[PDB]
Amino acid sequence: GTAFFQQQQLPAAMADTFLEHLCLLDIDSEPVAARSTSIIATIGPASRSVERLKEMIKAGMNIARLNFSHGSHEYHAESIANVREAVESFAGSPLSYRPVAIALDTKGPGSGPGLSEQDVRDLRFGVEHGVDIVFASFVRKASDVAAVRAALGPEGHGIKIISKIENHEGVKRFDEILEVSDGIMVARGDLGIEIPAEKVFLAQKMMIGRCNLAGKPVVCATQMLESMITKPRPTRAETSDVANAVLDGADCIMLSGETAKGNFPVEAVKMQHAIAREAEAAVYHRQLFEELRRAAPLSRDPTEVTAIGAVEAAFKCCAAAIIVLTTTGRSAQLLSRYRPRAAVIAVTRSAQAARQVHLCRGVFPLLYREPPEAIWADDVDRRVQFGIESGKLRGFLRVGDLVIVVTGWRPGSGYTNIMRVLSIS
Amino acid sequence: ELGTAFFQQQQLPAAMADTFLEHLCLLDIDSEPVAARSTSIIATIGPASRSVERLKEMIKAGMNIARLNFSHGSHEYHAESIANVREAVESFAGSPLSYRPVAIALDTKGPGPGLSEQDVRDLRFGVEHGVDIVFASFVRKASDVAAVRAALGPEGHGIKIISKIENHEGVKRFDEILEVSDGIMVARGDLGIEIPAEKVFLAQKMMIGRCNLAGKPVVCATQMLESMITKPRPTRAETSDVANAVLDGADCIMLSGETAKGNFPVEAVKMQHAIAREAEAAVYHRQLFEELRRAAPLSRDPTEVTAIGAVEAAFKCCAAAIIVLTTTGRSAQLLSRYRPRAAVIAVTRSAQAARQVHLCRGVFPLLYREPPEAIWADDVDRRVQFGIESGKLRGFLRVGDLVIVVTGWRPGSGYTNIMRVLSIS
Amino acid sequence: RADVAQLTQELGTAFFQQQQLPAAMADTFLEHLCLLDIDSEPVAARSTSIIATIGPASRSVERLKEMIKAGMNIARLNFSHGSHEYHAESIANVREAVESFAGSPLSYRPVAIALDTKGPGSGPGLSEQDVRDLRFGVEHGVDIVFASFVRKASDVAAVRAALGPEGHGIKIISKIENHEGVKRFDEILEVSDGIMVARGDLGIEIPAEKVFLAQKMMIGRCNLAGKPVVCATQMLESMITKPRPTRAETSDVANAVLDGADCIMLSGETAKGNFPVEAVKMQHAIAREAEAAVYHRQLFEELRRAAPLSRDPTEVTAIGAVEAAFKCCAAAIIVLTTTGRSAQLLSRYRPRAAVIAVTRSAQAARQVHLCRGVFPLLYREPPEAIWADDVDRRVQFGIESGKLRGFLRVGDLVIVVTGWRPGSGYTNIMRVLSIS
Amino acid sequence: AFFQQQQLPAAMADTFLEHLCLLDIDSEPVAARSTSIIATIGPASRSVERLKEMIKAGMNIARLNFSHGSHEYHAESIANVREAVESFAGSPLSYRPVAIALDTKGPGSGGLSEQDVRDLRFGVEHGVDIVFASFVRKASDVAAVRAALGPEGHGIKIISKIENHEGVKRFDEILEVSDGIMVARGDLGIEIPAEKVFLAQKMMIGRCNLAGKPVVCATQMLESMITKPRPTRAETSDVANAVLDGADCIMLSGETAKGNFPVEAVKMQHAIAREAEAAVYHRQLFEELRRAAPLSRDPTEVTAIGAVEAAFKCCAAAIIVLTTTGRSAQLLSRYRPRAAVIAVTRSAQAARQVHLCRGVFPLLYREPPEAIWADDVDRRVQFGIESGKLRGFLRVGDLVIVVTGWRPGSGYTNIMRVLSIS
Ligand SMILES: O=P(O)(O)OC[C@H]1O[C@](O)(COP(=O)(O)O)[C@@H](O)[C@@H]1O
Ligand SMILES: O=P(O)(O)OC[C@H]1O[C@](O)(COP(=O)(O)O)[C@@H](O)[C@@H]1O
Ligand SMILES: O=P(O)(O)OC[C@H]1O[C@](O)(COP(=O)(O)O)[C@@H](O)[C@@H]1O
Ligand SMILES: O=P(O)(O)OC[C@H]1O[C@](O)(COP(=O)(O)O)[C@@H](O)[C@@H]1O
Ligand SMILES: O=S1(=O)Oc2cc(O)ccc2-c2cc(O)c(O)cc21
Ligand SMILES: O=S1(=O)Oc2cc(O)ccc2-c2cc(O)c(O)cc21
Ligand SMILES: O=S1(=O)Oc2cc(O)ccc2-c2cc(O)c(O)cc21
Ligand SMILES: O=S1(=O)Oc2cc(O)ccc2-c2cc(O)c(O)cc21
Ligand SMILES: O=C([O-])C(=O)[O-]
Ligand SMILES: O=C([O-])C(=O)[O-]
Ligand SMILES: O=C([O-])C(=O)[O-]
Ligand SMILES: O=C([O-])C(=O)[O-]
Ligand SMILES: [K+]
Ligand SMILES: [K+]
Ligand SMILES: [K+]
Ligand SMILES: [K+]
Ligand SMILES: [Mg+2]
Ligand SMILES: [Mg+2]
Ligand SMILES: [Mg+2]
Ligand SMILES: [Mg+2]
Repeated sequence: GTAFFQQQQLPAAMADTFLEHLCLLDIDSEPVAARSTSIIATIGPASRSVERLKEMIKAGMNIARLNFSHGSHEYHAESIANVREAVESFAGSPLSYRPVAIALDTKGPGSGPGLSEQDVRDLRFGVEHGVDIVFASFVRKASDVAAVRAALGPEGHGIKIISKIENHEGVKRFDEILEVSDGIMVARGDLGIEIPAEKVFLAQKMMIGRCNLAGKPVVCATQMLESMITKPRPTRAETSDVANAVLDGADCIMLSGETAKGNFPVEAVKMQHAIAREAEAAVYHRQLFEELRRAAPLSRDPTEVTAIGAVEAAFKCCAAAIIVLTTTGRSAQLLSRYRPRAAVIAVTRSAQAARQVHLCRGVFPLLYREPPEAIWADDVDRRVQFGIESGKLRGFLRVGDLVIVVTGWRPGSGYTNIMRVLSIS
Repeated sequence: ELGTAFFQQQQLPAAMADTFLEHLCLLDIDSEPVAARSTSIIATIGPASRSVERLKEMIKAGMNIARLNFSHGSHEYHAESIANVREAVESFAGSPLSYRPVAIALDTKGPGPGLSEQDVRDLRFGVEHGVDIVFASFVRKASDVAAVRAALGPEGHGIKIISKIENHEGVKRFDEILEVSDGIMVARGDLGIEIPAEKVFLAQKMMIGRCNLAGKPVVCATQMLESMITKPRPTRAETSDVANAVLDGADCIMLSGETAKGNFPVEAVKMQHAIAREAEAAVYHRQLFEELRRAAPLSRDPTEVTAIGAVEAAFKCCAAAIIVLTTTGRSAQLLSRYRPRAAVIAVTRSAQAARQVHLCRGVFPLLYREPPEAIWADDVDRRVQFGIESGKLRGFLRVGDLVIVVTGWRPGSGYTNIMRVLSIS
Repeated sequence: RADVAQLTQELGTAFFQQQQLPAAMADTFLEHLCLLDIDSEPVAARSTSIIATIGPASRSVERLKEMIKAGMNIARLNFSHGSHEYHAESIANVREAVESFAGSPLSYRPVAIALDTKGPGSGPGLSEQDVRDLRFGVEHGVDIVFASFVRKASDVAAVRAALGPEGHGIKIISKIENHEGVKRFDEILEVSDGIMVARGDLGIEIPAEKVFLAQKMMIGRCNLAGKPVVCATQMLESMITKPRPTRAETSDVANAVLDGADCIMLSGETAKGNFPVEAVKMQHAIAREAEAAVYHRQLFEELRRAAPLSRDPTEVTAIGAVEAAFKCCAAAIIVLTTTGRSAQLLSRYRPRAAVIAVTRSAQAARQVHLCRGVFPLLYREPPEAIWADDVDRRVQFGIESGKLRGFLRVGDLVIVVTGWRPGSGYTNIMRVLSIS
Repeated sequence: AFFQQQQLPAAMADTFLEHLCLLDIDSEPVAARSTSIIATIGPASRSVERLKEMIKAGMNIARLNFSHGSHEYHAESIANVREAVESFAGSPLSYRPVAIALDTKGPGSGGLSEQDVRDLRFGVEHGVDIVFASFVRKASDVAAVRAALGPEGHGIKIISKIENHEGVKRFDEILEVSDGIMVARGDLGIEIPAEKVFLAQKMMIGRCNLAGKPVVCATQMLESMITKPRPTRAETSDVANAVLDGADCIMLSGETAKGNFPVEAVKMQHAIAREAEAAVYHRQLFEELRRAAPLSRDPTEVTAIGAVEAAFKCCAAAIIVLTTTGRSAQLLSRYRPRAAVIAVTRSAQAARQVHLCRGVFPLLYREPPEAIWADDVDRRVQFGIESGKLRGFLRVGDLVIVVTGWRPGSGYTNIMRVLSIS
């Protein structure tokens, strides 16, 4: 229909140049796709209530950040319990349940040269309380990441390490840091004090570009909607900053004081949701996909080969979604790195992987709770149907839509190798 | 994993160039072709190429399609040519390494305002003798194709009609002719008399471009190696002409007097084979694939969606082949339209489809004759392994190679919707 | 490397490490982003003009002299507040501060004066107060009018009529502030000299989360049309009370420049804030960094592909001059202009080289601040008897001012743009000159 | 009507594939034929009357093959070429210069042979414009040819013929010291597998286009025309594809030296080249040549790119350039403008030699001098305009780009002007 091609900035998407793409952006072209950039909300006195946490989950919070610069271990254990209680209050409806990750943001090294003694204790607390992600403060070199990994011990091997780049040395040694990290946070607060404030946008754009090239998550952080700590509506510069972080290629956007201590935590999450959805439709996928493909090296990994084939197929048919089965999140991450317009619906039995895949743009995790079927092919089919039923309930899919289904040839992680074109019935 | 030697062969340095100009600058006479020759060779049968022993040498030299020119000879003469071609082809059924299907094409005498009485009788002879293709002479409009289609009686609807464009009217009404034809022949002999000789290259390049855009076979014909009718080696202009027809995008190249009446028919076939193999490696796939992708409309047909995903996947891993199961040849034709560097190995139970897919560049037909398995998934797996084992025997594949496999979700033509990445064991 | 190897040997590796030149040479936009370097210092003069709103914090002659030194190019008078007497005094103070630097013609910096109208309010068109304010503007010789709440082409015709026959030279910049203005943008731009993306009212008239789409669309269309576009409101808002801006504010300024804005604006930050000079300095610092980060390779290619073929010799000369400047990394393009039009046509192709515009018109010298990368030089000498000698003297004045200000050094290449006869509309010559 | 001619619908296409789809046999060429024709002189093309017909048919360069004939034979060929060329000098606005090229016998089983030293000396003494040096395998072979030409042969252009595997492999070092290259497909097709010659041709043409140096495609282009009045379909395709590849010149050997249809062979190359030049996809070609040409601080190079960009912006009918050595015209030619490059020169030798550069139309200036240098420059520009109008290149209302310098003498081109005709 003609109505379909007028929505989600599709006239601007078909433009032959980036300049013509800008000229065709339309304020009346409504977003249809689900919001793909994850929202990280910092927990604090304004967002610790179990009832308030339920509202923030409904507003779109995907990752709850625990800032270990404030409060004791007892305070953070209560924050974790409250987040889990609010998240699990929706588990009674499996088709709409939204996993929420818990990230531990370290206090940092301070005047020390590396991992502080308080950080070693906090990291151990994180492993004992089952946190999903660590946002490691003031990462300056690859050995800082190795120290965090060692402090997590053998029980914390599955925790994702997102290195925070906060100073000149971190920016200069970025490549070596990214190589050993799971992802990066552009920590603009400290970065804007360590380097001239007028240069922060260059460091942000460079780091986002390099993370997009590497296929690793990147988070944009600090003062994105700062005035909403006290005001019900943000400034024109703040809405612009959120939109531009998404357009730059950020996988996640963050709220700090806006959700930790402000008077509008739910509204700040709703505002980031609304802006991100508009900005995602305005992405010039024609150039972005071409450049990501051209820059990505040749691969003999079947998961990577299936992912690029699936993303190409999704663009060819305007697929509503790519449904992928994943144990660790890796198959969903490899689809996400090619920035499809189609939502990546990731079905997993791992509660931890379901929480962690929020780090990857456009990955919508679905936690499958049913025990395995005796026939493996039936178990695979039941999970694909669960993805379809959840997608229909949530508005991602309708009867008549085309979907790309990504699975593997045997049970266990690492064997994705099949892409299938399915019509929704 | 692959080695530096791998990346020096098949013009791979020129393939990785960022511009067409740099691609030309990187072409290397020492970079040897490795892929099997993908442009089919059509040889005209006549006194110099009619004997069974001569036809066996032409099949070994690379002849894929035998052309019967109905402008000369009786029905009895042509029936004997067909019998000799079939005897020569079937003499290799005892060795899978040497057996190759060979299509039989009937080239009509021509028109009068429309279909001549002789053409009606010759087309009826074609249906009765089971020819695979008709090269329809002097097609000037869509109704000329409809007349040929109607003359293929109740038994010949599966015969491919390749319209020969031989005059100004055929060039001017090209779009309406291509729409109703299975493919086109650029009949340069008559075209060069009907329009100024210096304009034939424009008509050739335009028709090849439009056929490539439509995904329909196009044949370049007449005087390609003309001097080889009396000389053992061709001129510099003749080798250039063959290479440029392949670079232009021709699916097939043809020999007329060179094989029908000349003194060196086998050498003419060998020369076209040698040039086509060099020219195919020199194709600038980076721009070709991007432009075919951009110009092809969005599609909701699962065969078309699977085909572009499979070709994208094959480029990502430098796949040795794309193995496709096809009953009519259509799934192989849709892969061929995206011009993959990987060979398209088409496994079919239809002897007719196996001969006809020689019209599509890079399609290597394998005729499967095993009785059908009771469990359909087992019959599919047996055909995929048949394509892998044939590929290993013929030199296309080795253990450790990656192949893309294209199949559908249920039996019957029209359901192709699956692409898998397999590692050869 | 082959395309820059000889010039790298000649100009040095240090030259090619500055002004984001490694990012400029990238083959893709993604690689361009990956190569942006916080250690790559800007060298070129700041090309995006700064509009500062005049008020109690920036009205004194001494304060205005510091703002001119900090980088203010256009002084905005907001007619929503203050009487005609108040605004006349602001104009006098701006002119006194500007003319305090006239003693040195080789370094004099012109400053434009813009009148921002109160608006229609609940009315359907031009209000009676706006008619009186526009007449005040003509009588006091303002250079630009920022017309509030422009909704259609007839609104700009009403502003033009209210300026009368004596205000024909004043530039009309239409402020787009509501849904109707965005929807009828093409008809408004066609009859306006330029556009202001008035984000304050726009963010109340349409959903706040859609303002960035309207901003990017309007900037893109103005860049395609070759007409000035201003980004306005809350760019450095927190600087009204704080000495340093937020991370979102610096990002907003940088992104407005990267989007393609010709001008950026300060409202409360300069009119009533505690750090007006620091706010101007911050916009100057961010704009210089962002201008160097522009991906000229794609921008120039797209401006050429989208611009229609032209038989206008000024337009043909402009693209040839910008192409020549990129080929040699020219320090500047020196252009002679009567109305500013030849400089505007060079500016539309977004050269990295500064466009040094030599003019005898004091008004054109102030108005060309609306065009990105145009550095006006007011030539005060009387005409030579031989016209060709007069042209040569003006080109030499541009070279001498360029050397004095640091734009040009001995050994640099400059592109010189002139015409074949006196009078506006005859630019048709491009020359490559080596600075001695 | 303007936008339907010279393959302009195909020129405006957004992709190369769409460009091919839009090529039209009814879209007539309008621009003058840009690719020069080299005709080999022999028994079929030696008489003054035959040479006059070949000049009218489009021959730009006369090739003397020193593999056959004595010095006396070649001196007579040169005299006949000059007599035929000068028979048209009475009309200066339409006079067409014709270059004379000496093609050496080669080294045989040997570097520079003793016969080649004598033949090269003969060339200098008889004022030849170009040397086609046979079997060039390395840079020292070019240096030997240059030394054999002596101090009097400094101005002669050396076009190195690449005829074997070593020449192809050491191409970069050969091109660096040569004025241009000839893809000598005859010997190349015997030295390397015949099926690989097209790769060597396309690579050498691409590298010469990148370097901004002339490249000639040679041998068997219209071979069947030695005995037949019309060429084969492969031969017309070969000529068209050499032009599309980027060849500056195309050549005729036996077709003009000994064949029965020498004039018809020249006419056929002219007709094909004109059609192929209009089919060039300038949108991609200019972008790639512009991107790949290095950044430069040479004012002639800077002015040249600015002038070609300006010509494309206004669909300029021509770029008129004043040149002493041909260099300013060569630097414009390297960007492959659609606009004809009309080169006004006083040097008769430079006028003959610029036929090596595609799209350069030499005009030999023989009008009385002006006392004021600026008036003399203006008069040469008006001469280019008047010759252009007479020859059909220009009409009243057209826009032209004019390229001049700031002072007399070679090396000072730095000005580009947009001029409206009449
Ligand atoms: O993304 P990951 O971690 O590699 O998981 C993908 C795996 O999921 C599957 O699709 C389903 O596997 P399970 O049945 O073990 O859940 C496998 O075939 C595939 O290897
Ligand atoms: O190319 P075609 O003619 O559409 O045939 C493709 C068909 O081949 C298959 O892969 C195998 O089907 P069959 O078992 O009937 O041969 C189907 O799943 C698919 O629809
Ligand atoms: O940019 P504008 O307004 O067209 O002015 C450009 C004009 O300036 C000149 O360079 C100099 O003209 P004047 O001598 O009148 O100042 C003209 O040749 C040219 O037409
Ligand atoms: O192309 P070349 O050999 O550099 O010649 C270009 C020269 O021709 C001119 O345009 C005219 O010079 P002359 O008057 O000496 O002929 C010079 O200004 C310029 O330097
Ligand atoms: O769509 S883009 O051409 O323009 C942008 C605009 C932005 O405002 C920000 C980012 C991009 C972008 C980022 C990429 O990595 C890329 O490969 C292409 C782009
Ligand atoms: O590889 S190409 O850019 O250059 C060619 C060169 C030829 O010599 C011939 C054809 C092509 C070509 C054809 C296409 O349809 C296309 O989409 C791209 C190309
Ligand atoms: O340099 S760009 O490709 O990427 C941008 C990135 C932005 O962040 C913003 C704008 C652009 C841009 C704007 C254009 O009009 C254009 O023609 C090209 C560009
Ligand atoms: O696609 S092109 O127009 O771009 C070029 C660009 C170069 O910079 C060089 C050559 C070409 C070219 C050459 C051909 O033979 C051809 O068939 C097509 C081309
Ligand atoms: O720690 C942080 O998030 C910062 O400095 O922005
Ligand atoms: O019939 C043919 O093949 C021709 O005319 O070229
Ligand atoms: O008036 C203004 O400038 C606004 O609303 O932004
Ligand atoms: O000498 C030549 O011209 C050849 O060998 O092609
Ligand atoms: K912290
Ligand atoms: K026939
Ligand atoms: K106002
Ligand atoms: K010779
Ligand atoms: Mg910090
Ligand atoms: Mg025929
Ligand atoms: Mg307003
Ligand atoms: Mg030879």
